[PDB]
Amino acid sequence: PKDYRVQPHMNVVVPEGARVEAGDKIVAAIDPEEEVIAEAEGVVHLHEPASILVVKARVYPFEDDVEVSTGDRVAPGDVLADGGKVKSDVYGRVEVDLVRNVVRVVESYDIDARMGAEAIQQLLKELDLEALEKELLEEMKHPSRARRAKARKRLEVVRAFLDSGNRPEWM
Amino acid sequence: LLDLSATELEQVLYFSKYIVLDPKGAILNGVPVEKRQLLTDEEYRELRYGKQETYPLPPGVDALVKDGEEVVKGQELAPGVVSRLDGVALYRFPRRVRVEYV
Repeated sequence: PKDYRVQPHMNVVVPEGARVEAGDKIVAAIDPEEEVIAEAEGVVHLHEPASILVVKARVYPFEDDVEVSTGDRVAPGDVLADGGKVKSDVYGRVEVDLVRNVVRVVESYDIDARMGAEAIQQLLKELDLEALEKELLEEMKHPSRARRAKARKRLEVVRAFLDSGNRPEWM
Repeated sequence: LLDLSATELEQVLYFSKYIVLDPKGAILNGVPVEKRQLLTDEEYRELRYGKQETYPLPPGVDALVKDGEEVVKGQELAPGVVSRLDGVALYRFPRRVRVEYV
């Protein structure tokens, strides 16, 4: 095992635990010449990374076929790679890494979310006075005293907004 | 009317920047999407980058994790860095390549 000190100003197109024999360049420096070539046979390892960064992405390796491109929110099930054997489990940007031969997706979502009063106003608009009336109309009777006092004061409010002509968005 | 906590939840998101969880969402922090519940100014922002934190390493300080590899919240990523969130580990740039060569 010969380490060979690779300076940071040199590119390296080798994934961790790769396969290399005496003909395939490992540290392929940005600059040509003197750059290390394949020293003998075997696998390859990478030591002392300047930064070890964790990400809430998930790892989905592949051997061939890269259909899903970079930056698309992929839903839990949508085929990522490998024709169809590789599928995501969560939404978020898919960062393909041909270097390490693996496509990963950063678990993120397009959650709508506001602050202050414009946050509440729109939510007040969305509130359907109709359905809630029946929902509570049942929530008042079937449940016990625990939910009873809740729906009790709760229903009268909406009921008051209905027989009024003034939507609760006006608040 | 809006089934929020009568006083607390109100004040919390009413004046502050404390994100309200109105429509949409499905991704979680342990329990599925909150329909009307609230989440902190940190929860929201940090949802787009869970664990996504760069942990710089000094030279001559190898690692304890080989590239792509699942980490635990608090697990020593390196012998000089202690990660503060779960997920997978990833490298950055190479300085050493030690491996069997016939």
